[PDB]
Amino acid sequence: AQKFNGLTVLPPLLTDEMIAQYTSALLAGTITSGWTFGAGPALQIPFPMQMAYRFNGIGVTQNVLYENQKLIANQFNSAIGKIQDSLSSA
Amino acid sequence: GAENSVAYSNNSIAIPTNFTISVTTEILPVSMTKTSVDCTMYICGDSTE
Amino acid sequence: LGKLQDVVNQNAQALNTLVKQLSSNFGAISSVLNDILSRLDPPEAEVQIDRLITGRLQSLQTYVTQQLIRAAEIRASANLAATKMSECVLGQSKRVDFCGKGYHLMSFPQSAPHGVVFLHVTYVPAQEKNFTTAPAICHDGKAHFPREGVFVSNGTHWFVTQRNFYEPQIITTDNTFVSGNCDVVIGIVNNTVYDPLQPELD
Amino acid sequence: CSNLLLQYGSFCTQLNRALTGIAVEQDKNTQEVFAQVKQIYKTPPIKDF
Ligand SMILES: *[C@@H]1O[C@H](CO)[C@@H](O[C@@H]2O[C@H](CO)[C@@H](O)[C@H](O)[C@H]2NC(C)=O)[C@H](O)[C@H]1NC(C)=O
Ligand SMILES: *[C@@H]1O[C@H](CO)[C@@H](O[C@@H]2O[C@H](CO)[C@@H](O)[C@H](O)[C@H]2NC(C)=O)[C@H](O)[C@H]1NC(C)=O
Ligand SMILES: *[C@@H]1O[C@H](CO)[C@@H](O[C@@H]2O[C@H](CO)[C@@H](O)[C@H](O)[C@H]2NC(C)=O)[C@H](O)[C@H]1NC(C)=O
Ligand SMILES: *[C@@H]1O[C@H](CO)[C@@H](O)[C@H](O)[C@H]1NC(C)=O
Ligand SMILES: *[C@@H]1O[C@H](CO)[C@@H](O)[C@H](O)[C@H]1NC(C)=O
Repeated sequence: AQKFNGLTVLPPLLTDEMIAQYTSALLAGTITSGWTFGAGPALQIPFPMQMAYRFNGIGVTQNVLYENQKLIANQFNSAIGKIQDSLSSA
Repeated sequence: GAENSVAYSNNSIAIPTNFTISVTTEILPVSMTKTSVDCTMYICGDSTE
Repeated sequence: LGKLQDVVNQNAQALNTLVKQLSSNFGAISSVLNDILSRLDPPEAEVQIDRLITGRLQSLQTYVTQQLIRAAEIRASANLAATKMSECVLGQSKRVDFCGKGYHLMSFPQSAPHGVVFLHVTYVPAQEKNFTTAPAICHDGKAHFPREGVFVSNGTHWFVTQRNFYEPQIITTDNTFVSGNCDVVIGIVNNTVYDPLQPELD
Repeated sequence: CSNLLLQYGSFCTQLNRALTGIAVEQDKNTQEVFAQVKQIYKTPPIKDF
């Protein structure tokens, strides 16, 4: 170790469990409320409506998501699989 | 924080019906005191050596 | 105020430590350089003088390094404050959670000693109501989608209201657009559209 | 060794204060990133998104 010569290491205030809890809370807020919880009280919304809401922010009309919702969901799942596989391969 | 759960459903939405105008204070320092230090008055006193 | 007090207390304590450094001998036989000159000859007391010079140089170098790091931090904070002024004060910033918690409207800068404060004006909702929503409305096989609002229902009828306020309105053509057929959305509801041109042509 | 360290006790004061400030800044860095919300939102048991 590196502590035998008086070079003590201070433990962090927040453990990894608390950081994981914070990240999970942020994840739940961003899938169940979008951005309402980040600027006030959390408001319930369906995820397809939130995805169309994000689509409206980039100049694409919301009518295109619901026509090919399965395609976008499959693309999202494949991208999640791809990043999970790439991170396992530093 | 407060352990609370958000009711989620595929056909449930929450539309606010009222608002409150709030004011948030943010403190930001932009400057500090300007000091000048010279060796001849600090390191030396009144001695030429 | 915590941010404005640290930048003054740290500088004051650094100045106090600089003053305290002259009260130490740094391993010599005296602290003041006049005492060794008065009690010892300059040819012999040269090494004590040089040791005092090295100690004072080290203390001054450490003070200069600390002040440079503090000045870098102050420069970063001043850049942040300038960007905050130019965005939240000289206009309305679309960056969420940058000009305060909530939907920013404007900010009012105020003078502060060796600093600046911003009185942001946010927009947070207060009361909300649960509603049943549908992403599309099937009128005559043509799916209607809201232009800027969202379809809501109070249990019996349907309306369209904006995102951040509840303003119920009758489902009409002026705020909805058609796209494709009806059998494309996984979740749709049956309803009718006002079409306010029909009663006026009679 | 300790008796000659009183001639440089001020230096030890600056070093200890700098390390304490570094530690408290490291502690404050995590609070500014992850503690954005003060309410812990529970994941709903329904996974049909
Ligand atoms: C929105 O919230 C504001 C703030 O509470 C409400 O204003 C209050 O209304 C009550 C009853 O009408 C008054 O007794 C208070 O004096 C009001 N307070 C202020 C600061 O004006 C307002 O009524 C709410 N609006 C709705 C539609 O519920
Ligand atoms: C849901 O909204 C509808 C539309 O506003 C309500 O129906 C109206 O209710 C008012 C209130 O008494 C009546 O004066 C109108 O004659 C109603 N119109 C129709 C077409 O029925 C309805 O009451 C609301 N329901 C709830 C539970 O709030
Ligand atoms: C919404 O409307 C559509 C069409 O008006 C309904 O679809 C019809 O359903 C009946 C029996 O459920 C069938 O006999 C028809 O052939 C269907 N027509 C079409 C064009 O699909 C649908 O059932 C309605 N949904 C609800 C919940 O009432
Ligand atoms: C709306 O109703 C649901 C259950 O029907 C409940 O979980 C939710 O908290 C309610 N929302 C409000 C704002 O009362
Ligand atoms: C919402 O999800 C429930 C549970 O899977 C399902 O029974 C219901 O049909 C869904 N409604 C819509 C509109 O998709």
